Amino acid sequence: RPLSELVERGWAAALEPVADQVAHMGQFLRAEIAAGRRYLPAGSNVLRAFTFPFDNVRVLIVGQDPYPTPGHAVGLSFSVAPDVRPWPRSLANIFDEYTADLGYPLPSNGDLTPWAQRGVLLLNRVLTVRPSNPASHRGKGWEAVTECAIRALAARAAPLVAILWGRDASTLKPMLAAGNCVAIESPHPSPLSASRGFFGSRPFSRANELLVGMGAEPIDWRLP
Ligand SMILES: O=C1CC(=O)NC(=O)N1
Repeated sequence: RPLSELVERGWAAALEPVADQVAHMGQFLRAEIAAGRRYLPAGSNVLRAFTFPFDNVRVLIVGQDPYPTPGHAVGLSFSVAPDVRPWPRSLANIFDEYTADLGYPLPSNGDLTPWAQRGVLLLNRVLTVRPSNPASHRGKGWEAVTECAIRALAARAAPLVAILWGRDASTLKPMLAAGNCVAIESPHPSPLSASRGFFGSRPFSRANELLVGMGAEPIDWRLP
């Protein structure tokens, strides 16, 4: 099943260097189901961030791992289905920093699809997880794929703001040093990290200033 049949053409051209690594992950995920070990998100959502145009990404948000709880992970980092309540704790924290920063009402639901439609790539360093076992798919070979994806967005001769949430900041800043790119970091919005530097980081209106700075359009961050 060639990438072109799983992701947007731009992305498929961007990810040809790791097309094998991608196929190998499909074998891994197949072996996981065979062994009675489901994964999240759903197979159709695993590469979903790369379903929005490679050539339209203005802001890259990089997390760690998909939500480990069944019903949560939808293949856009931090996003959940429109009817999901309560929200996952990372998303609740994000939304509070959202209203602090931008002064907009608390969003209705946790569906971050509007951001994806407006050039925000919602990326996780690792794109699958064993349910109720956080970070369980670290080291399984996603890292090569997300690094090629990040490296490819940086070499793209267009403005990019990277928002590096959590332990992958110092690993990802180097891939993102380029005249057209700025990487801003904070501790992860997860409950244990969020109090020591996520709250008050005002990343959304920082991102916008850096864009307007680079002559590019600001993101409209407004969620219904
Ligand atoms: O809880 C979560 C969900 C996600 O998509 N990305 C993260 O790093 N943390």
